[PDB]
Amino acid sequence: LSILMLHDPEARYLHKILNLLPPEYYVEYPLWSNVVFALANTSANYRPLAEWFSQKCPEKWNTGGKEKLEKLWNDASHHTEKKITKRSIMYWAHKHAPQQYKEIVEQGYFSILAEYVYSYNGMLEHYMIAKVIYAMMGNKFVVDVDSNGKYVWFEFVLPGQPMNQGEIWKWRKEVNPDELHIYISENFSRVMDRITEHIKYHLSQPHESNILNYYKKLLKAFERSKSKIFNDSFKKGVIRQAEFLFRQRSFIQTLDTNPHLLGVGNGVLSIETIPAKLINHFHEHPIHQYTHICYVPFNPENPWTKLLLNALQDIIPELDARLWIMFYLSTAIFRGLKEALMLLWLGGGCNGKTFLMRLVAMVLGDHYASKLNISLLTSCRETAEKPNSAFMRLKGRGYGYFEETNKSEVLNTSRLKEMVNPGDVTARELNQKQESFQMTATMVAASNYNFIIDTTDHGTWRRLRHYRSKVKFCHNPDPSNPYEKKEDPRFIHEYIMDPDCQNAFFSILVYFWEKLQKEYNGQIKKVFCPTIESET
Amino acid sequence: RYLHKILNLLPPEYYVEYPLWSNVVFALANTSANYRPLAEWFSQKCPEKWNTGGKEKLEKLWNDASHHTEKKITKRSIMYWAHKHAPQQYKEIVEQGYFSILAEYVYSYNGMLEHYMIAKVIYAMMGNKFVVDVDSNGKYVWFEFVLPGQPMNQGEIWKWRKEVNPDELHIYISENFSRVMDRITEHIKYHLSQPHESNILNYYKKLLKAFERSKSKIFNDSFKKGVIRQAEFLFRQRSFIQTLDTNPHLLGVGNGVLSIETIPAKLINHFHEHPIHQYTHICYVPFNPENPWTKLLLNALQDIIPELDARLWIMFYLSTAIFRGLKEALMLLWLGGGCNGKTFLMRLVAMVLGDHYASKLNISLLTSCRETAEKPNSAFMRLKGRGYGYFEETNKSEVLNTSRLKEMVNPGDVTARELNQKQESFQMTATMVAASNYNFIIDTTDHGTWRRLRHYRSKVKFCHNPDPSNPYEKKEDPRFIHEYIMDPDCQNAFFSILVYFWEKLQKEYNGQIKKVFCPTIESETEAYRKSQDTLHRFITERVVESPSAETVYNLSEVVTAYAEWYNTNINVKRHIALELSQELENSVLEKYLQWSPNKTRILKGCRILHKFETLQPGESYIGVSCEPKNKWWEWSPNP
Amino acid sequence: GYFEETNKSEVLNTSRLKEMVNPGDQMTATMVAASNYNFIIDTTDHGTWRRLRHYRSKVKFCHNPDPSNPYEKKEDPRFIHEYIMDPDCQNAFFSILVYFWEKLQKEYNGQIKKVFCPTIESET
Amino acid sequence: LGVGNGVLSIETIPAKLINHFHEHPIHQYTHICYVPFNPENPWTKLLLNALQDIIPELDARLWIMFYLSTAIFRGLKEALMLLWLGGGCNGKTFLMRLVAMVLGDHYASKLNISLLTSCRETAEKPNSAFMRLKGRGY
DNA sequence: TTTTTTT
Ligand SMILES: Nc1ncnc2c1ncn2[C@@H]1O[C@H](COP(=O)(O)OP(=O)(O)NP(=O)(O)O)[C@@H](O)[C@H]1O
Ligand SMILES: Nc1ncnc2c1ncn2[C@@H]1O[C@H](COP(=O)(O)OP(=O)(O)NP(=O)(O)O)[C@@H](O)[C@H]1O
Ligand SMILES: Nc1ncnc2c1ncn2[C@@H]1O[C@H](COP(=O)(O)OP(=O)(O)NP(=O)(O)O)[C@@H](O)[C@H]1O
Repeated sequence: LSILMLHDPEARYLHKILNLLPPEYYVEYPLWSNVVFALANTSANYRPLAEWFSQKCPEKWNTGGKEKLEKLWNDASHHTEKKITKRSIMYWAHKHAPQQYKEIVEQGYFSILAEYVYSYNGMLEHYMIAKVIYAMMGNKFVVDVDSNGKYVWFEFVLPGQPMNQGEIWKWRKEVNPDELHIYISENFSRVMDRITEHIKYHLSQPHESNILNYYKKLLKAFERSKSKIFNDSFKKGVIRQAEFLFRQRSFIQTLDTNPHLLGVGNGVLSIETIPAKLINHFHEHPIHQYTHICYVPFNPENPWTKLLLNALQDIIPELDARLWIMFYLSTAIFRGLKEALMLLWLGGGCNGKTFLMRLVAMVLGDHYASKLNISLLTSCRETAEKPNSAFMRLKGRGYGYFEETNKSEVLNTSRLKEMVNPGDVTARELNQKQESFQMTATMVAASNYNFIIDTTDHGTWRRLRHYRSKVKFCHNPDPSNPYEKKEDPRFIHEYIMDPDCQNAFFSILVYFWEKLQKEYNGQIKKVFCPTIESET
Repeated sequence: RYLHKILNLLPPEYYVEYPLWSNVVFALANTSANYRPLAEWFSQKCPEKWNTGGKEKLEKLWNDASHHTEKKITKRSIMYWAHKHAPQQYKEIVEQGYFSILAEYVYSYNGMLEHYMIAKVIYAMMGNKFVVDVDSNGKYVWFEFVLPGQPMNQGEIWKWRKEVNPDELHIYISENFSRVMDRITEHIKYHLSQPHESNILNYYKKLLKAFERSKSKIFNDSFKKGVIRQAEFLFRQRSFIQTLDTNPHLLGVGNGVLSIETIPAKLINHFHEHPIHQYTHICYVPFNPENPWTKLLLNALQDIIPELDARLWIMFYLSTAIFRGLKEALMLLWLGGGCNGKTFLMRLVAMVLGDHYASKLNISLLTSCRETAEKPNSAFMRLKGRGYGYFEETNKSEVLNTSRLKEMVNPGDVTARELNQKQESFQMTATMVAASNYNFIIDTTDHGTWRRLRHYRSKVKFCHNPDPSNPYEKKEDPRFIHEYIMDPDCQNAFFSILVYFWEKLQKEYNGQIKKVFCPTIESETEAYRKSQDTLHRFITERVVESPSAETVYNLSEVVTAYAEWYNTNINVKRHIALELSQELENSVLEKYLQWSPNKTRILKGCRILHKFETLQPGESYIGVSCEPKNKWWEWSPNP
Repeated sequence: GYFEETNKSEVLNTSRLKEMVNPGDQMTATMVAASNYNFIIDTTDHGTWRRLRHYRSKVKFCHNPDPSNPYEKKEDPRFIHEYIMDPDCQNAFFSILVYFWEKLQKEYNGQIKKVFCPTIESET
Repeated sequence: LGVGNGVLSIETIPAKLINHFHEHPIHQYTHICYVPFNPENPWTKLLLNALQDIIPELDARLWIMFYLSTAIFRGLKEALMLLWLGGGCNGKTFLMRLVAMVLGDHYASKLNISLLTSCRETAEKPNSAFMRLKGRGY
């Protein structure tokens, strides 16, 4: 719901005061409505009644009594003879607990800035306004140091924002805090103006003995320092000093490490419990990478879902083989340690390869899936200090597919054991240090003739699976042959590029993952398919 | 004088106990490199037993302490002891100590403050928590000692962490330092409140105006950058990065520093002066067999290795992976058909040791590829400061070279570079374990090579579905690799097991794995060395004692026959005619090998088969043709 | 400079023997190469063979059985393990090296070809 | 030619030693100082006797000395190459090294026989040693 | 640190 909106820190400021109010307003009608009326007089933008619902009980005084208070708020928002100021709310907060009121208000943004202004005679520096900016904007930005030793910014993206598609409810990477710079020359300028008005009020007080000359000196110095907010070097120094306040020590190493959370085009998909849920609100899970596909729950009545299921029935005629292949491809959405399995798909001519495997790759995106070259499997390995950037193309992804065969390639079994087992793999990123990571990828290879397995040990044959396509796609020359069917080029030209088709296929994959988690205990060896076993 | 006050807050008990007295004496010797504050501390603690006499004996004891204990105790230990014994008194004195320095600078420079002044004050009040040193690239690097209440990464407690920038020190300047700066302002106001006299308040007014002008520089970014740049010369310790992780008896762990200097191993979870930077994520708990994870792991260890003596040997061998010092030149080959839990053990040891202390080494470094040592070669930098290396790759029955097996096994010195690094030299300190699926073929018969090689055969299979009544085949577990090796509690239990076995090795024997008696291992190694002698097999197979035979066999004929025999029976490979001649010369052939009138080695009679069968019937051929009772972890200390 | 690592009976090029022994362009290193099997010298040049000296050791250090042959003795491994890393042993050996340098400078005029040793000449 | 005591000018006979201010741009040099030829110098007499010993016949000695004297000139010269052959301990490897040493690193260089014997390649490969005789006369 | 060029 975002009861304390990150774009408005005055909501948090007022929620602290509403917590500070006595608990006599809790579970009662009359004075609760009086404070609601006063708060709507001060600011009628659905914020303070939401803070009332958050801090205190929303409707414990009367269940279903929300609409009466909404109508009272509407009557307050319309022209109202009485107009209660916020000073009544400060008076009630001071009446309930003076020391707690004082302790609450020292941590506010305005009090920090005013304390700096009064204690340093209107001279404002980088750390002071960096501290105020962190106080009022600290939940939306974060800083961390990467492997190269540079401070990197991250911003949480909210629905109303000039946002790149699919970035909502996630942390996006920033080389510079673009939003913070504008905020300093805009939102911060507004609060600076409030401090100017406060100084003018204290100037309007009587002269007393000598305080009025000090007040005019303070006003002159603060008016001199107020222009520094729009200066480029000052803003750069403020942002440089703010990197030590916005710093979170273990943010980058935690950034994409939960394999049960998947960034999607409308939020974060959580597959921790069945059924999978869509987090499209504020949360504390660090999520940076995503896929462009939006998650809609699986519904077979969707025309795209129906078309895709009919296509799946077309590609694999055997029911058990179709169920096994769907269960295997559903595990591509998981980026954790999975079972040591590998599927080899063999097809003669125009078959379902490059439509199905490419569909899985396009619904998972570049961060979660990749296309790999067959030189990683067939050619002999390179000396490990050479920076193999193709081997780094499966670091944090749960899906990989090979697609090229020259003429009955012979695959290196050492690379097969290295890239399939649930262990650690060491490799060097280009122009970077040699490092070890974890194998979390579901791997599929499509061939045209065959693969030669030189060895006959139990190690390479307990992790190898084989399937041969029984359907030939020849539209023009489609005979009575049952395994022969007429093709549509749209499946390779338009349907694989269509976002609705991709959304439907992603829903199918999530449904099959949940089916595997429900019927079995997520273990794919228990999937009893005689066709795949006999072909192997 | 400040340190004299710190010594004055020390209790009289520090002269009651002799070792604590000597520790403080050595600490003061590291402070002053003389005996003047040492003599002041002698007079403060005890002016009355030895009195003036024995002062030369006190200098002798100072010289003896300065050449002892190998660990530099310095100011920070005394400051910590003063905090522990007199915390409130410790809070004061220092509170005014830097306040006075700052006051001296303010009064002697008329309130105009610069980078070096506040850098000196900041060093006076944070010198025990930060350090600066120059690395190999010529850059000044900061290190911060991590305290328990801190925004701290996991496992970093009670250690030195590397900081690109002293972020904490920057905040300290705009926060803690600003507070002491205020105290100065309150002091100036007191002087101004004091009567003007002649123009003293005029001075206070001028000094005040200048100080309030310069007080706002503490929050300026360029000023703080200049202060931090000036503090790099004050926080600098000249031998820090070189000494950073060099004690092999100290190991960084997730709850502090584990010390295996003295049995039993101790967890330092308080202040210390040991330089420790690297660590493992595993927290150390003392060994307890009643723990369910520990009991499960010990059951797996008993089930994997059925004989007790070999189980004790491999456990004593793998316990030495926690030591990063000089160990015996050893290499263990574990051979099995991929159906045993040998592979479960190596990944477990690597995971409880971490990436700083263990690494995975490909078999390419032993089989074919040569060491460059002129390119970057980041792969050979993966055993620089680690105590464990395991080979977990076998393509198809790899043949390992003798040169690499003599290069990286013996405790010598090796030289390599890395990215942005020069050709630096380091020491081999890693316990090495190689997994074999098919076979390892030792092409030599060298006495020095075979003294460092150990072999043990896997005897237990594991299968998923069928699980027959075979005594040597049991059922596998889906979790043992997928869940039980990711679990932190299982890793903690296994690390406790490793520390217990290291302590057992140090107790029953003098840390030498040669003195450990395992007759099974000796019998297997002798059998493997007999099976790896291809020359003996060739002589037994193709050379038969032909009585009254006039067949003339010069070494060249034997060399050619053996070369065909080796290439045909063993892997095809090139041979040295001369070296082969010497090899066949040193064998039973000597009995039937004699010089010729032309001085040429010849084999009298002894017709060679030259083919299958075709052997001489006459004169036959030439080639001669416990139990664990209750707990297995502990055993006979003196079998 | 020293060569120690012998895999299997290394043959050695006469070119590099000519290049890296001669005082060409600057070589200032005393060079020792050790082997366990053989060095294959493929030449018969007089200029190459005069810069080569050969010595064959006559002592084998036996640990376990220790027979009573005068040319084999009982050894301790500490000489490789502990005694080479001790700073006091290193100081003593450096003192020995300096003493023998002074002895060479005194008894001869710093020329090692003037040192008379029939064993080395006979073995070479 | 830059020399250790100034500039040697061989534009006219006799060669002159510029040891004062001049407008000739000269950066590289050799460490050898130039003294005029004097056969009564003991080192010069020793070297002339060594040259008489190494090459016995007079005409070949004069020819080889004339050919080696053109190493101090850094311009276009005749297309010639001398092949000096011998059995054993000869005067070779001392005379050629002497010419290289008196000319220095800028004005002379040592080339390996791999430049001549074999392994001419496609010029994608750099061959790593052909600019070792960029601007030197020997 | 790569390109290279190791070959
Ligand atoms: N279920 C389907 N129904 C109808 N047409 C299909 C179906 N699946 C694929 N096609 C078409 O079949 C054609 C073959 O393309 P493609 O799938 O790339 O062949 P391929 O076997 O994967 N690769 P290749 O064998 O080298 O040509 C494409 O034009 C697709 O549009
Ligand atoms: N002590 C044990 N008792 C029973 N099963 C075990 C034990 N240790 C390991 N296993 C099982 O045996 C297998 C060992 O893991 P694995 O990664 O296959 O190494 P591996 O035996 O060498 N197989 P491979 O790498 O192909 O040679 C897993 O399935 C474990 O569940
Ligand atoms: N003029 C000379 N008078 C006497 N000795 C000389 C003279 N010139 C050279 N030598 C010596 O003769 C030896 C020949 O060595 P060197 O100058 O290398 O000729 P070389 O042909 O290269 N010998 P080699 O390397 O076997 O082919 C050296 O010891 C020289 O010092």
